[PDB]
Amino acid sequence: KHCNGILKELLSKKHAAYAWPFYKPVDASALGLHDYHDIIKHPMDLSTVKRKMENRDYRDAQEFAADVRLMFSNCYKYNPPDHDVVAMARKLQDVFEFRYA
Amino acid sequence: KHCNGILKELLSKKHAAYAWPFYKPVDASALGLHDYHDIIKHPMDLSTVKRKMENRDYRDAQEFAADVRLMFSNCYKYNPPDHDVVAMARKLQDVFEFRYAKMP
Amino acid sequence: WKGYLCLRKRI
Repeated sequence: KHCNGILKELLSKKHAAYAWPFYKPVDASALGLHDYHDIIKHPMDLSTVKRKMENRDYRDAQEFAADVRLMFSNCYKYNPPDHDVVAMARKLQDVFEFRYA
Repeated sequence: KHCNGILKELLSKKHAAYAWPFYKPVDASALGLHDYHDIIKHPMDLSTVKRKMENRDYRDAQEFAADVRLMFSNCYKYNPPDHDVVAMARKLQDVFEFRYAKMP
Repeated sequence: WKGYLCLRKRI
């Protein structure tokens, strides 16, 4: 439940300026995203984390935190380092990594 | 009908290396290309051709070939001749004009 | 809008 507060905070309006690329799964049907599943073998987003929490999939806080960082890891791996979305991931990850800390 | 097989070939994984710039409509805002709609009056892509095929929007095979080439023509009109998308357009058009010629 | 392939579409 310490993780549920972390999940609602990332999904709240306080971070909506940079958290919107992660609200839903990456739509690989966009103009130049047809290769996302060739490069990223374990996709992750916040709607799945909420759906894995409502279905109660996470056993402990180490299972919850593992998925959240994978969602950021996929963003850093797939996107160029100077893209806005990686900056949006860096900004949002700092919010996550110190509620979990 | 035979155009539907042509549409599957352009959308097939075999040609995905150079056919991907045309899978979706050109997003002039995401690519830094705001003047695209000032220059291109009739956009065309393969998701639009596919939608017009399932809805039966083509009266005959020539209307099908007209939309496909327009999608290539816009690339020739908008991009510089040495651009990467033009090389992908030439190769994909080469695939099209072959499957379209060897129909019954 | 954010990949490495879609940089090729840029002029």
